[PDB]
Amino acid sequence: SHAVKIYDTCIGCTLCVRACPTDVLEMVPASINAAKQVASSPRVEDCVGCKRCETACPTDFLSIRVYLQDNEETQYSLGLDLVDWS
Amino acid sequence: AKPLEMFGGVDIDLEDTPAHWTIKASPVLEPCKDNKKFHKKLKDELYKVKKNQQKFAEGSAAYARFNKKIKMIELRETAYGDRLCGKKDGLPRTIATGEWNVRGSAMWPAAIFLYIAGWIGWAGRSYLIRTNDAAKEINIDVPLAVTCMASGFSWPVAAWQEIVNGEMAVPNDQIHNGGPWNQS
Amino acid sequence: GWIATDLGMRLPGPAYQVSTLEAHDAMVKFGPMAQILIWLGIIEVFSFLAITNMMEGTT
Amino acid sequence: IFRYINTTLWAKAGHFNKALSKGAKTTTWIWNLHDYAHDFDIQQRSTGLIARKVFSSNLAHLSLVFFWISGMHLHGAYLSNYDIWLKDPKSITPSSHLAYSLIGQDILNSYTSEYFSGITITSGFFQLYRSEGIITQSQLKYACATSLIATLICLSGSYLHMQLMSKFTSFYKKFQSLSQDHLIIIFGSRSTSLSAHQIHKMLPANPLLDSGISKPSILQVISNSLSYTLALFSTNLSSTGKLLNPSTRSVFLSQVAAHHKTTGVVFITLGLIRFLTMYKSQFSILTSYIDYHIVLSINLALIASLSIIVADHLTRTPIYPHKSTSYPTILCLSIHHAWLSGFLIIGSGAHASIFNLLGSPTSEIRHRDPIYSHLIWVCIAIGLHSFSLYCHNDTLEALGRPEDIFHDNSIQLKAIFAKQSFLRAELQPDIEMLDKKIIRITQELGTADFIVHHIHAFTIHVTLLILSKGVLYARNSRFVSDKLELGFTYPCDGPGRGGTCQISPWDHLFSAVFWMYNCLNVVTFHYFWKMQSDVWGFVSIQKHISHYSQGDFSVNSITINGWLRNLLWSEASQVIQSYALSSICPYGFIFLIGHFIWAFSLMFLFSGRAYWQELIESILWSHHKLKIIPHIQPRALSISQGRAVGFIHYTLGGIGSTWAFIISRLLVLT
Amino acid sequence: KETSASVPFLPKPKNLAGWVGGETEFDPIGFSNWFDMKWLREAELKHGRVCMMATVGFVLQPYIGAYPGVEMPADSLQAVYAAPSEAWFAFIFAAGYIESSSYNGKITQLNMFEDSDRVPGNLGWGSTRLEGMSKEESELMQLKELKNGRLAMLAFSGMVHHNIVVKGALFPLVPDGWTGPEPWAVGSIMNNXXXXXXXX
Ligand code: CLA
Ligand SMILES: CC(=O)O[C@H]1CC(C)(C)C(=C=C/C(C)=C/C=C/C(C)=C/C=C/C=C(C)/C=C/C=C(C)/C=C/[C@@]23O[C@]2(C)C[C@@H](O)CC3(C)C)[C@](C)(O)C1
Ligand SMILES: CC1=C(C/C=C(\C)CCC[C@H](C)CCC[C@H](C)CCCC(C)C)C(=O)c2ccccc2C1=O
Ligand code: SF4
Ligand code: SF4
Ligand code: SF4
Repeated sequence: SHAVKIYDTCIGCTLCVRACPTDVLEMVPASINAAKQVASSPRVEDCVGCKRCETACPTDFLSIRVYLQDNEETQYSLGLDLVDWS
Repeated sequence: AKPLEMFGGVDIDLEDTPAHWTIKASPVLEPCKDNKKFHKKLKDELYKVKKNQQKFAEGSAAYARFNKKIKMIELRETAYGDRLCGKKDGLPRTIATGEWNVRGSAMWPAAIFLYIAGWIGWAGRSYLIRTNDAAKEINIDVPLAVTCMASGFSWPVAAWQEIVNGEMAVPNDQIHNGGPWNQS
Repeated sequence: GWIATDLGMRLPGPAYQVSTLEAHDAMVKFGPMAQILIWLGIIEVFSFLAITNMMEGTT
Repeated sequence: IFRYINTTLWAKAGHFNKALSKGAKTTTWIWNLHDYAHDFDIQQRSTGLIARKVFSSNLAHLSLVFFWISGMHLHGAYLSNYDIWLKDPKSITPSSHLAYSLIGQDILNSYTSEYFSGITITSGFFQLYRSEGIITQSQLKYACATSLIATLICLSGSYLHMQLMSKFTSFYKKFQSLSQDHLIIIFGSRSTSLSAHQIHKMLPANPLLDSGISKPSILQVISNSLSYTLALFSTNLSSTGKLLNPSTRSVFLSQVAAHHKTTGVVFITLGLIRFLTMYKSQFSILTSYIDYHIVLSINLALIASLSIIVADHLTRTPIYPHKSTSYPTILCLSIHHAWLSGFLIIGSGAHASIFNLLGSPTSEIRHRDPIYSHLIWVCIAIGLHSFSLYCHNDTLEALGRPEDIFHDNSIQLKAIFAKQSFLRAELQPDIEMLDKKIIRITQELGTADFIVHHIHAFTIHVTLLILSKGVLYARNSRFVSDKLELGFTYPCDGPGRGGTCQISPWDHLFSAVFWMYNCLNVVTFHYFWKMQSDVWGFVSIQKHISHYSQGDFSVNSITINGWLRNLLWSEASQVIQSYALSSICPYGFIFLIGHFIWAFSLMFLFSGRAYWQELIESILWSHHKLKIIPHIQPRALSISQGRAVGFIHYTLGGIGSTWAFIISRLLVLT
Repeated sequence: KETSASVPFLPKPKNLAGWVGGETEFDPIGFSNWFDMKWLREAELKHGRVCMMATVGFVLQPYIGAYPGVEMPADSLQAVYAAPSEAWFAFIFAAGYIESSSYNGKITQLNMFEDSDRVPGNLGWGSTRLEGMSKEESELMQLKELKNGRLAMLAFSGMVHHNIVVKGALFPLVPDGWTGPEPWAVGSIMNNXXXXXXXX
């Protein structure tokens, strides 16, 4: 599994949530921006690692950062279809 | 004790006088007009071109063009006579010692190119400074562009006057230094 | 011009002792046709300016 | 109507695409502007504009081709030694191409005739002119004039159709009308027109030249007025192709005229048949393939296949007079059409992928795994078999065990079907020769031919694997389930799932171009070595044959070292030692430049754009230091563009290397 | 919409107010509308003056040249090579000094008229012999200067090209056995096709 971290610079775009193809991200209420909402990654075990969330993030440097961990890959982080690891 | 054999063929000047600092005193080189390899090479050029010429008709235009080529080759032979060539190749050399007063010296082309290259760079920089917009880089303001192009001739003086007066460089704290290397 | 050349009117030069048919090629090889083309080129540059400024309504 | 044809958009670059309307903020904008220039589908406005753009651009390109033809005709009339070539084609090399005497470039022109010096052309235009009964300079003048008039006409038509066609325009969608009129009026009614042209201008002329009257009484006989010669004057019974014309070393032009007449009749009859013939099975294909990209792909594949048929049929089915002996011309005519076949096949695959992404695919995409899997297995099988017979021969020859290799004098793999394929040609049991030169002798196919044909099959199958894998896996895949939303061309989907680089159909074309290039480089080498070794060459009066390569193919082409030594090294002596040699200096220089360009491509092929972006930023620091700010911000090439540039330079450099290598050698030998 | 007095079929060039040729406004291409016409006037005046001096020197050299010790080529074009390098160096040095000092170092189309917008073509040299005409015949004097400058420019061009077509001196106009000019010995594509150099 990868590591998807959300930083304080988030401005509640919701673009990262919409771009995620495996429903890793979600919007949670907060009080650090005018949108009163920040992103969260409660399900990074389903994060394939496509980094579309990073493409969609418009902050100066990404408020959402995906750290690839190749020696950590699970069946969900690899998108295995022909083969089951469970 | 024969420095040629001591050093495996290469020969050393063995003399410490300022008169040998010129390239013309080198024993590797020799004036082209009295070098055997130069004579043989340009004679072979003449022979090959002449042999090609005889293959065509006498009254054809190709014959006249080959005569013109032969004249060009002979003019090249007589023009490179004062140029220095090695005592073993016959190919004339280019002098890159800053001599300023020898045939084939690299000082004159260097000066000419540096002037015109500074001219080009100065014209481009002037246009970029006077058009601080992206729209002016895709749709060139041709009158202003040619104005800067003509104005670039005084670059060796204007550029220095900007260097010393603090109008060319910019302090590092005003442009993006680069990627962060620390924070924690 | 064709009438005058055919009837025998010529410029006082031995280079012009050609028929009207060969006049074009002979004078192209002689040189004056290129110069005539240069002069007609400048006059036609002025004519082109006239057309451009008339069609656009500037004049 | 035409009042909307305004120049106001000429200054406004990038107007056609709404993604470029934000302005040139970065240098990526320039490359995107060039990339979307001909992508009429994604450009602004309705579908009618797409049709107008496509049709008018077709007309403009047709005008461009006509202009190229006109240029060739004018070069032949005013910048060529076509006169002396007409008088003596067996002693004069064709040349309609000079070089100015600048920077010593005069060394490029070589002796072609006693009154002419120039670059030996290998386009075969002189043979085409002679087969077209073109003798006087006036005929070439009027051919050039007609081609220029056609250029102007097609340019004006392209200009007009951008406003003649409207939103209601529908003539392009009438596929029944297009097929019927094309077929009948062009393939039938123009083939018979060319048959008429030949019967009335070639047979009156080409037999006169072959009859030894190159004089032809000037215009007294050559200018038609020869109705006392009969159409089938010198058919000499026999069968078309069994007996060649002994003078010009080609099929008699009367037989060619009869061929064109009969083919026109056949096409007209097929157009009549199409009123009631076999249908209702290709009907799903009929309804599902009415789109620009699908018909473009179909036409590209068809034209490329026709190009390869032309490449194989122009060499040992000699049609043109005095062309079989002109070995550089034969080589060029084969190899150029081979390369065009490969390139247009690749384009057909690309546009199949584009159609799949824009339109809706057909039934074959649902069992795509068995298809693209048995294709994988067959590619592996014929790669581990064809090539390795070369590796086996190489290893056992290096070991000193020649009796264990695959050769004719050893374990031999007989080409059973080809050896039993004496159906083609079926000529008499000997050869044909014109003047110290072999016209055509039957290629005796042995073990080496078997192995190289299997190499060809393997390379073709791998290129097809790449193309069909790109086409079938365009919409979605087990790897990425929404490839349709990603578009046609994309760098990747991200480093996730292990890595998703080069999943797009565009990247599949990117790999397929490399594999097609590798596929027909072997085809070029097989042809270039086989013809020299076993067909082309001198002769001896005692019926003995001395070929150019002295029969190296059957003894050396069984091992990779044989290809390296006897083809890429020994036969490269002409190009490598081509400096200061009048005709072949540019070929040596272009050999060097092709090596440089091919190696230069590797910088784009092996590297990623992030390193170059960081380097560009480092340089931009120095630029900003001296108050030199490019407001079109410098960005490195996009990933797809980096791959495209790498592929283009790779193929261009390699093609130039082969081009120089083959052409210089054939010019020296001839 | 007025028209120019010189070319009556073209629009009257704006930005060409009265400087000299205000009666015959002549700018078909329209450089005055494209460039700072004060710079254009400065360039025209410098060209005219340099060409007056050039015509006088070009005429004088074949006859009353011959500075004591300098060699004499009849063809005035060759006088550059057949002259002492020292005198030529000193002359170019003086010309550069005059060019640099006259404009106070603002010798640049961008910086020529930026703060010292004095007057187009005025250098304060010999102005004591002007302005006594009550600003009316002074304009006529400026007109005469401009007309002489333009005539001198065209005349010097003609003299150079006459010396080239003749390949000799200047004043022996139409020399003996000259029989007309055909001296441009440079090949051309039209020349190549006409003279049958290519083809055949
Ligand atoms: C009839 C032939 C034909 C036609 C009409 C089209 C039409 C189209 N193609 Mg296409 N294609 C073709 C053949 C054709 N192609 C072939 C044979 C191939 C295989 C190589 C391709 C591969 C291909 C790809 C991979 C893509 C297209 C795309 C497109 C679309 C936009 C093209 C564009 O804007 O490029 C603008 C034009 C250029 C950028 C031309 C630049 C010059 C090229 C790239 C380099 C050539 C180098 C030159 C030969 C050597 C230089 C000489 C040297 C000495 C200096 C358009 C629908 C693109 C698309 O999005 O489709 C919807 C796309 O991604 N095509
Ligand atoms: C102390 C102080 O302050 O200084 C004062 C001093 C002073 C005197 C008061 C001043 C002044 C005025 C000056 C210096 C005025 C000089 C004016 C000159 C030299 C004019 C030359 C014109 C040449 C022409 C038209 C050539 C024409 C040539 C032609 C037409 C040639 C015509 C030919 O056909 C002919 C004749 C022959 C053929 O070969 C072809 C060619 C040669 C072309 C100042 C400026 O105020 C400053
Ligand atoms: C070098 C390189 C660059 C940098 C190269 C760039 C930006 C090319 C653009 C440079 C200029 C604009 C090209 C213009 C043409 C040349 C200046 C001259 C070519 C012709 C000469 C022979 C005269 C990338 O951006 C890149 C991106 C992705 C994968 C690989 C690479 C890559 O390899
Ligand atoms: S895209 Fe970036 S800034 Fe926007 S909500 Fe997601 S993490 Fe926050
Ligand atoms: S890398 Fe892809 S899967 Fe993972 S959180 Fe980002 S968008 Fe979702
Ligand atoms: S290396 Fe390049 S192509 Fe591969 S996943 Fe990363 S960005 Fe995409």
